[PDB]
Amino acid sequence: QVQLVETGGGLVQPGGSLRLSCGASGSIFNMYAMGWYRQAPGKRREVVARIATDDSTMYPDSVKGRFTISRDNAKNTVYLQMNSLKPEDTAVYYCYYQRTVMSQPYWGQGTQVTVS
Amino acid sequence: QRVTNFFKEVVRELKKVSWPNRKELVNYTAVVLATVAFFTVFFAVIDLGISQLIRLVF
Amino acid sequence: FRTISNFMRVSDIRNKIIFTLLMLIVFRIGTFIPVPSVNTDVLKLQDQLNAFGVLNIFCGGALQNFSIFAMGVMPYITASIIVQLLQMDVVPKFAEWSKQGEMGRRKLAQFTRYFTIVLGFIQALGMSYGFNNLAGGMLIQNPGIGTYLLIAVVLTAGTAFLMWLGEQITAKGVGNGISIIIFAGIVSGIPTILNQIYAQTLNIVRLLLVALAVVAVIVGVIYIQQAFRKIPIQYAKRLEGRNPVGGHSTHLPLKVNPAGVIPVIFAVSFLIAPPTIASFFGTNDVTLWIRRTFDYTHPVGMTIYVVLIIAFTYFYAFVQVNPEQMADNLKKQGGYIPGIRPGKNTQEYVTRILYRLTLVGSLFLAFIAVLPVFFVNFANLPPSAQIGGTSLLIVVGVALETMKQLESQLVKRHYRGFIK
Amino acid sequence: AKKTILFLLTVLTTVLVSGWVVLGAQYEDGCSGVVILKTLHMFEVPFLLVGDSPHSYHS
Amino acid sequence: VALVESGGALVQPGGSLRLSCAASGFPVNRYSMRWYRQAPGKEREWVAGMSSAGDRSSYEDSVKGRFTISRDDARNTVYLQMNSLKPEDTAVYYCNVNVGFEYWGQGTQVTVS
Amino acid sequence: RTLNRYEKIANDIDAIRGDYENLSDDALKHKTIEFKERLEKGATTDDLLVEAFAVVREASRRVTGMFPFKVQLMGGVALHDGNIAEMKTGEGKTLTSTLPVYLNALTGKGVHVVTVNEYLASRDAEQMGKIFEFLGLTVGLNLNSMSKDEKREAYAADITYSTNNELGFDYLRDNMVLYKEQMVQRPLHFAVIDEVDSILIDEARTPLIISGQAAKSTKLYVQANAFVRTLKAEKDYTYDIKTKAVQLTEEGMTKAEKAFGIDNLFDVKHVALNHHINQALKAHVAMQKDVDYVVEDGQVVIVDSFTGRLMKGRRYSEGLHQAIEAKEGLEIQNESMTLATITFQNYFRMYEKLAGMTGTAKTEEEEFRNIYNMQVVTIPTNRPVVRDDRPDLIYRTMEGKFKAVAEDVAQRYMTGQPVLVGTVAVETSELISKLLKNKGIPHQVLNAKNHEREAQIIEEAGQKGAVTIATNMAGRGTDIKLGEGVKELGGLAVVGTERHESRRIDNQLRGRSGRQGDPGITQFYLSMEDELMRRFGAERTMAMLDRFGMDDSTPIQSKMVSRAVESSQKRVEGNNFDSRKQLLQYDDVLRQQREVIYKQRFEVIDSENLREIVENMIKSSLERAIAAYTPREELPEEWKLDGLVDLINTTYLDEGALEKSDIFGKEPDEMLELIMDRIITKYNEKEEQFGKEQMREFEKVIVLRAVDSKWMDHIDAMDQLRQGIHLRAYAQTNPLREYQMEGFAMFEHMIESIEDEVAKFVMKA
Amino acid sequence: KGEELFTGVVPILVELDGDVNGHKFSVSGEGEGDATYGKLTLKFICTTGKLPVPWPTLVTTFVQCFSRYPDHMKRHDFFKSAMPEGYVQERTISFKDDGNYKTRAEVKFEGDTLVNRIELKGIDFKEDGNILGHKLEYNYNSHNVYITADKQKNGIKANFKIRHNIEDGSVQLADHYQQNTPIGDGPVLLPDNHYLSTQSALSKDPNEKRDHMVLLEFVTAAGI
Ligand SMILES: Nc1ncnc2c1ncn2[C@@H]1O[C@H](COP(=O)(O)OP(=O)(O)O)[C@@H](O)[C@H]1O
Ligand code: BEF
Ligand SMILES: [Mg+2]
Repeated sequence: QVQLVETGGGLVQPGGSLRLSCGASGSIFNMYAMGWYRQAPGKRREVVARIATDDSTMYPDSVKGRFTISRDNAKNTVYLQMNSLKPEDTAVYYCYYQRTVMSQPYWGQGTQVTVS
Repeated sequence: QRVTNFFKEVVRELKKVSWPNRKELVNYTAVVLATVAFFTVFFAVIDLGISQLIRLVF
Repeated sequence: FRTISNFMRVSDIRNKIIFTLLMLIVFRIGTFIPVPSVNTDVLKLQDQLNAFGVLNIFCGGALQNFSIFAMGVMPYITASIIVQLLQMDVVPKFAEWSKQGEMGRRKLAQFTRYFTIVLGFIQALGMSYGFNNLAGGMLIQNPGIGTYLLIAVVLTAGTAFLMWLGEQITAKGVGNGISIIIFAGIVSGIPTILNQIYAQTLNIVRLLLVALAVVAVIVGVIYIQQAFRKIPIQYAKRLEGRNPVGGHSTHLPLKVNPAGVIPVIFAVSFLIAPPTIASFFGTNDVTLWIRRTFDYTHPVGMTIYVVLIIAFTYFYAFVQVNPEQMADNLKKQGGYIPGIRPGKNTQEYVTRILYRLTLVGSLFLAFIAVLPVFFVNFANLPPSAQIGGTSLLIVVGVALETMKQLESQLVKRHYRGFIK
Repeated sequence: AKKTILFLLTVLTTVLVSGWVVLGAQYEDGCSGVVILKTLHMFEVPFLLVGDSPHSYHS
Repeated sequence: VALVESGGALVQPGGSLRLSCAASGFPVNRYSMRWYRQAPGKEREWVAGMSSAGDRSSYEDSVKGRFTISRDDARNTVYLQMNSLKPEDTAVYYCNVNVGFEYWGQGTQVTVS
Repeated sequence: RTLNRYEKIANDIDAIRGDYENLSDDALKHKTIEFKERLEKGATTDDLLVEAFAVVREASRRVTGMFPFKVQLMGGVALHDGNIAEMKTGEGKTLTSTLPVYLNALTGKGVHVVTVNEYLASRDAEQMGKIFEFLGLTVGLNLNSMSKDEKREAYAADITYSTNNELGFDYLRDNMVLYKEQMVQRPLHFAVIDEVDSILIDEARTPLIISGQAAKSTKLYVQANAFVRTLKAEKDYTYDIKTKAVQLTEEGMTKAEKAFGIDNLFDVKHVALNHHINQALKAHVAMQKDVDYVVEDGQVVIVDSFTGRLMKGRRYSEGLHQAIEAKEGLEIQNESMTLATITFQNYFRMYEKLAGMTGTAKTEEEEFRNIYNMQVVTIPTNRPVVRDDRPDLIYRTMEGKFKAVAEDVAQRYMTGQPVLVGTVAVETSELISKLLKNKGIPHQVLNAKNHEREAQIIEEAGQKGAVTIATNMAGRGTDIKLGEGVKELGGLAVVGTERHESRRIDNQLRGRSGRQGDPGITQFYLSMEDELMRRFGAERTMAMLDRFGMDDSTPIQSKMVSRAVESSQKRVEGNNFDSRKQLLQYDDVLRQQREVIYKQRFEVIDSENLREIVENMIKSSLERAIAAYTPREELPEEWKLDGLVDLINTTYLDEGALEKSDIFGKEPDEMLELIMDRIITKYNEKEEQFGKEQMREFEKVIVLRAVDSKWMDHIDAMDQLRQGIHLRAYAQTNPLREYQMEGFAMFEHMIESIEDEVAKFVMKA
Repeated sequence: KGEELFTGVVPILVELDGDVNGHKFSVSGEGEGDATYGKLTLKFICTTGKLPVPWPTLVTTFVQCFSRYPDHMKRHDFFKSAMPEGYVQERTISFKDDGNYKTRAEVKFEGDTLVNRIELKGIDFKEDGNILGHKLEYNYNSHNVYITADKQKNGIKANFKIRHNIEDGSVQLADHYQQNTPIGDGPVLLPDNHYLSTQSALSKDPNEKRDHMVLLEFVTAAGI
């Protein structure tokens, strides 16, 4: 119901940084979860970052420390600031939201972050 | 050649088993397919119902 | 059909049918309820297909579920099979408890319930930790040991609630309790599998061939499951005068598959134990070889799987039937097979019967267990299906046994009389 | 030696109750060949093991 | 099968009275029925009777030329006659048939006095 | 809580017995007439309860001298409610029976007061019948020895005292009569069961069975007895002491096949020889003479396991009685054949109202709730139990225990205190009597064999210096009264000598000592080779009886043997629990069948026209005969209809009345209607010629003979099915459901045979 | 005891040879006898050809020990005293209006089985009567055999009359005088007058080819 325009996918040299911006449409953002996952080829998407409604952020230990998240309500942007890039971080990227704990998580379109 | 004697004994044993006849075989398959089809539809309908009630209450 | 209208005309049968359906609605309602700190969006993002709900995922080609009923009654199943294996000359206290009667049986049932709670706790800990590793550490928020023990005690509470629900639906409901709950788990998984097969789609006639093969295998399962070898038994402790009929004679029926489905429990434990112990050692050459040959969707692993199903069917048929205990019980109560001396000779008579019947039942069980691999490979089905495994045997058995229980309740009303 | 094989099968059945810990450790295709889910949904409760003088008033 | 006789009365020695025997449980079309008599004190002797319906009928020589056993299948019964009877033939008369077993009637008392 | 209700009603009765006291007789006998007309106008028994109970209190004080205590009124209200009044042993339960028995006999439908044996029935009948005949009712006493006319006079009275066996057998024989006016019992209205736990819990493990004699065989009994008498107790048979099962060994089977010239004893042509060898083994090994039976006047008489007295008419089933008579060298009698069967659960659950009182109900309370829907109510005592229940003295051997028992009896005889020694069997009672004969102690013995002097022995058993050795006969309801000075010696020491099969039974023996606030000692002397310990003791504790030493002058002062004694008794109680549960559900199957058959046989008996019943039987037999040919599958003329014509002419329509042309190409219902109206006009001619009431007598004899013969065969076939049904549990089915389904199929085939026989015998006669 | 030993079912061999008017006959047969119910189920086969005298004139010649006794007449039997030792019976059978049978039979337990060895000689016959004219209906009636004892011969003399349904509608009253002799000489039992109330049934087998007589028969006694 809320579309996601996820911009910021650019070719960065491996060992750099990047910023991804998930622009949403509807502005309530008392949402149960927001976040980002990859789903590269070589599938089974890894949930890269995830914000609770209490801003209690989680990451896997694959990208722990190197990736930061940000969410500013009433200005519909969710930011994933990627630091210390790598050739295995080369993947397409998808922002996601989830309204409540019983909702279904509704995805976005692809954002190819190619790190070479 | 003991194993061919044993398999002749297995085939001889299978003729003393009281297999179900065709009438009760058809009645049993009717009961099984009716139970599986009814519970498939029953569980699909109550999954749809619980899903709509969950969408209402959150 | 007429008989399902005859059931709803009797008030007691209709009462317990409706109570059973209400308990199954309760089970499904609870299967929609999430666990405390399990962060359901990464769970629903983990699957390889699109299931229905948020707690249902399609992981490993199986419809997995992470509600408060995530274990189901599986700890009760494994606790009962462990306690039954412990009764047979391993723990002596259990042996004499079984030898006592209907009150030592209550001691064994009490031990099985406490062991169920213990095994449910251990399985909930392993399950929550393994699912959190599957999600990448993202599944459990606050991954401290207090949260793991909260999750483990609420999954064990869910499984103990399912066992109470089974006690209810066998006391005031249609049939056996735990068997109805297991049947409900399988056939509640059916509609989302049909939705995946629809969302995939020569193909219409391919699925028609698949449905006709499924009805053919259901007929074969009913054929093997309802077949008894009836050994005649003669009792020599009543006069049996005045033209004995011979129609309702006493006999001892052995099933063709006396083991059931339990040989597949032992065979898949033997097939999953080398990959877990190799997964603790990290990736190597021999770890990848152990992972490659113990995977039963490829012919070396399928051969090991079939061989272990046949061997454990022979073992568990002789555990379940136990021809020596049968020969001693027949000698003690005074019966005998006509022609055979009631001591050791009846033991080896029914041992030979059991060898031949167990060959046929073990081949049937192995074929039924490796059928879904062939349907997935040679019907281009999604790997989500598992179409015709041992869940087919469980579904057929519970359906037929509940039908027989209902007809037995029905015939107490039809005592005619010669006057009428 | 039936006690040894029965105890070996008891430890394999609790391998099935505890073997859920190996889900993402060495595959890294997370559930693409793990058989635990199938085992969890494939089984039923085992069936329970099986194991004076009357008088009469003459008329 | 249960032969019941009736038609027995006190008949003077110049009157003739028919004696009926109703058969119940078998056709008279295919069974030879016989009429016996026994006086009080006498042993039970054979008086009259015909078999295989209507082409032949025999009597005893104390009633020969006098008695006639007849029957009717639509009524399914047999009839005697007490024509020209003398006080010598006071008896209880019996209807006898043989279908499998031998069935006797209850006996009709006629005394000619 | 109901006990405060019982206390409130008892205080109500106390106030108005203040009112009822100064009334003459003929003014207190008039209260029965007054209550009868008030009960016919509009009142219920529950509204009359306090005035009727106060009238019985005053009448009892006028007749017997006893004026019932308020706990007796509480027990009487608990009996009127249909509950179980658990008053202690000695408390006065006979007067508390007379309160609701009078209240519930005013409606005129009859009250049965059931007791355990005939001594107690005759005793209670005499005393409480003096009370009831003061009040104006009529008390019959139904005994085993009465004729049918005396039994009919006993049941026609207002209150009938009997034992449970005679009530069960009278019910079973009332459903075997030919005329309605041969039935002795009235409709079953109210049963007050004295000693409920004996009758409804202990003795309900057994069914009542009426048999009738079949043909006699004798040669195989003497042959098998002459074989078994040479058989070497350990090589050729095993006697299992736990369940008293005697089986041949393979050496014994080889010797059996050599002695009889056969080649295989376990063929199907030698099942009679195998049955005779097994019953001669059980008669020799498992049935000891003065324990299980007696030999009286050249006959084997069974000593009852519960009551401990001789069952004179009763015989062992399945050829065991004939094997015992061949063993003893007596005349072997005919075989038998089960005519009727009922259990005590299914008998007493027919009774429209059921009460009971006992001393020992509380441990069986849930059983009384599950089966009979009766609630055990515990009543206070009004005087505390001053009886001294000492713990058991466990010994190593039986000779040491019996030496101790004789020494105890000797040193209580020297003071003058009366002793009652309580055994179980007749032979241990004679053993301990000869143990006191030398030592010179004058005693009385109350065995099954000494039953004639019983009412005399009990009147002397509580005097000064009175030793009484008594079996199970004494320890259930016997009221021993104490003589002069005996209450100062602490009268009636009960010396038990074995644990019984429950705590209730040995609590009843202790209750022989107690007796309403009087002093008394109850010591049990057990042993470690007692039959309870040898049969049901666990094999762990049965190893260290060498560890305790071999002296036997002092008891084993351990606490592991006491746990073993208690656990063995709990093992017997659990075995009896499960055995009576099994007998309950399988006779629930036969209970449904028997209730259908007995109700329809009775309405065959009191039906003054049987034309409709017999015609429906002929029509049902004819519909099945039509549908036996003429099946639904092969419709066009593959129907073999000349075979059906031959069947109709051999079964219904006198040999010529049907040809193929009458039923050619017809629908099954129109050929049914054609044959049926031919049958109706043949029936009308039969009813015309045969007579009108004579025809009813004829077909009543036909119908009752068919019902009786097929029902006896069905009882036999149902017994055989119940033999094999646990073997059906080997195929992972529930065997009770298999019993119910095969019993339904067997019953319906039996009723089809009844209809076929009645149709053939009516139409072809 | 003796036949109280044979309460179970007994094999019955019957062998008969005989001559009437120089004309030969030979009939055999086999069946079963029962005493506690007291019946005879016998399949008899004419193994020579055709019957000179018909089967109803044969049936009283065709084994009187298979009676049914109630409890009181157990003392009053002769036919359980000469058995298993053996039995001999001869009869003078007078046909009224025709000649005479002298029948000559020994009825004994040969080995186990009850063999009735009969030689029948029928003299004083004219062929143009009813019996050699085969005027008999295929039936046999119900009767009462009167039994008394003699002590000069210490055996049993039996008197009875029998009634054959003639196909013309008449009856042949024929009287049997029967002499009954032991073979062994053990405990003889000579009771008073009593009577065997007997009834019979003659029928055939639809799946049998030759001229054969099937006999089913009930015996009871009464009087004492
Ligand atoms: N109200 C009473 N007053 C005096 N004596 C009584 C009273 N009730 C009972 N008894 C006496 O107490 C004894 C109790 O005996 P009984 O009633 O036979 O015991 P149980 O209750 O075991 O049957 C009897 O001898 C009776 O005479
Ligand atoms: F329970 Be009592 F001592 F009659
Ligand atoms: Mg009492």
